[PDB]
Amino acid sequence: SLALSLTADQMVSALLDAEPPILYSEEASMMGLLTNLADRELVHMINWAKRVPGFVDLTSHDQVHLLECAWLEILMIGLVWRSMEHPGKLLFAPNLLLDRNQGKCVEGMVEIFDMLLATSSRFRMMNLQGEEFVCLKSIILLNSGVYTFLSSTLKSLEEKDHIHRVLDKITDTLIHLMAKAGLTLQQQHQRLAQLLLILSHIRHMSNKGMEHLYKNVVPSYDLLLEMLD
Amino acid sequence: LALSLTADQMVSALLDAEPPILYSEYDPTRPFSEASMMGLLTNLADRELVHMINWAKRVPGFVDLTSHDQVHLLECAWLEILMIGLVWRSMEHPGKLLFAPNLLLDRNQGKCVEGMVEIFDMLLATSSRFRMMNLQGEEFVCLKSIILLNSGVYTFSTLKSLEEKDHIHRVLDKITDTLIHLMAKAGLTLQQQHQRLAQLLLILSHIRHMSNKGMEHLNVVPSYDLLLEMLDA
Ligand SMILES: COc1ccc(N(C2CCCCC2)S(=O)(=O)[C@@H]2C[C@@H]3O[C@H]2C(c2ccc(O)cc2)=C3c2ccc(O)cc2)cc1
Ligand SMILES: COc1ccc(N(C2CCCCC2)S(=O)(=O)[C@H]2C[C@H]3O[C@@H]2C(c2ccc(O)cc2)=C3c2ccc(O)cc2)cc1
Repeated sequence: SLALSLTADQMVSALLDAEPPILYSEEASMMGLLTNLADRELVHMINWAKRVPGFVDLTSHDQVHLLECAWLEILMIGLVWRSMEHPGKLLFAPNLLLDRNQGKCVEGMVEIFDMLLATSSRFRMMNLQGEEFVCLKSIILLNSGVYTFLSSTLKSLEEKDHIHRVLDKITDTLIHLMAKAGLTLQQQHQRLAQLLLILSHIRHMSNKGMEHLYKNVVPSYDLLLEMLD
Repeated sequence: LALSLTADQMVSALLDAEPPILYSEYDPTRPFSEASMMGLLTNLADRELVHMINWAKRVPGFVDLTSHDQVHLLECAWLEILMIGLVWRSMEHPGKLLFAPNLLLDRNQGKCVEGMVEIFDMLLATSSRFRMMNLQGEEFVCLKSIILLNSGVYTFSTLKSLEEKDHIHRVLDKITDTLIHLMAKAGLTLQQQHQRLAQLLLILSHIRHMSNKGMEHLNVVPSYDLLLEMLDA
């Protein structure tokens, strides 16, 4: 796999080049816009995923399982990244900048906004860099579904092992970026841990988003398979 | 004085704080019903929770927090903590979950209690991963402490609130240093050290997922008052 031969700088360059554009917005009127926005973002996400080194080496079925598991987390991490320089607010799009009080417009929707704002403030706290962000987003794509592959074929074992090797490459990339920026080794491993522990909170926000939502709108396995073909 | 500890002092503190293995209620009616399996698991969890509170109060830095913040961390983390304990106990029992020395369940017993079998499968996958990584006890206790301090930290506008979180993050940093020191003394290169750190911390995202799905399918949940009372005593 070409992915495993990449240096840290080449991994970063690939991921930065794959970044989707920032899209614009075009009770049920709030969901209306958010749903229309997310629907358009999903098409770009599929095409971004195909450009994450290592992803297309997987079978189509495994590519869809990973996207099925990660898509809301990926949308949320993008939102939190967009929102860092707007404290107390969430920039869903350049023309859709929302404060806490506009969260309440939907029943259980403020709990999630508060958690999203706390994630943006954490990123701001830590001075998260764009090169670190793209690494974290690709970690979400590969990691979130890797522990729920249902098969036990030789192929499934080889797919899981490939995913973990690619994840190790991204870990190496994160450490290299920190080393280049002048962090000591102790600081390097401390910051890596801080960044990966935030992914647990992003999993949590995604899960709660789903729980509240369970308005047919969660992309199915078959939809993702069609979009990825 | 948690931030003054060294790695060995941190490891020893955590090792020394481990709670005991508890048994399931003896000689239940077998085969189980849905209600009786849930009853056994609830009774075991309720007894484990008391010992979890004692353990938490011995995690370096935990008791420096206010009582409110201590309860908040426990409310967020308790199921994850129980589950990582289960996964650890089950490592040497492939295909089965050792809920207690006298309660070892296979997959078909997960299929009791409707939808429970999904979390069963997820829990066995985690135990298999730990076995494949050959997770060491000293690493397990570090990971369980991270769950306690991490799971609730992001869901606390005051100076004190800000001091509280900074303290939690500095302790989390010391525990990260401890994990690296343990991997370093075991002979892993720098690259292997950071890669293994990452692999372990990413599994915690899966434990979070399993904990969330448990509640969703699911009161039996420990209340804020219950947790607070236990902490003050
Ligand atoms: C379809 O499964 C979903 C799961 C959760 C949510 N949610 C809410 C929970 C309570 C009930 C209303 C929705 S939620 O709050 O967890 C979710 C986060 C934010 O609000 C939401 C929303 C969204 C809305 C509609 C949609 O079809 C896709 C995403 C968002 C969004 C959209 C674009 C983006 O780039 C980043 C975030 C929305 C959709
Ligand atoms: C047989 O294979 C399994 C058994 C139980 C589960 N689970 C779910 C519970 C119902 C809805 C969906 C399933 S689960 O993994 O979410 C977890 C909850 C339930 O099972 C586990 C469990 C437990 C885990 C570790 C312990 O050391 C002690 C107890 C139980 C428990 C019951 C009542 C409580 O007050 C607290 C916990 C998963 C797999």
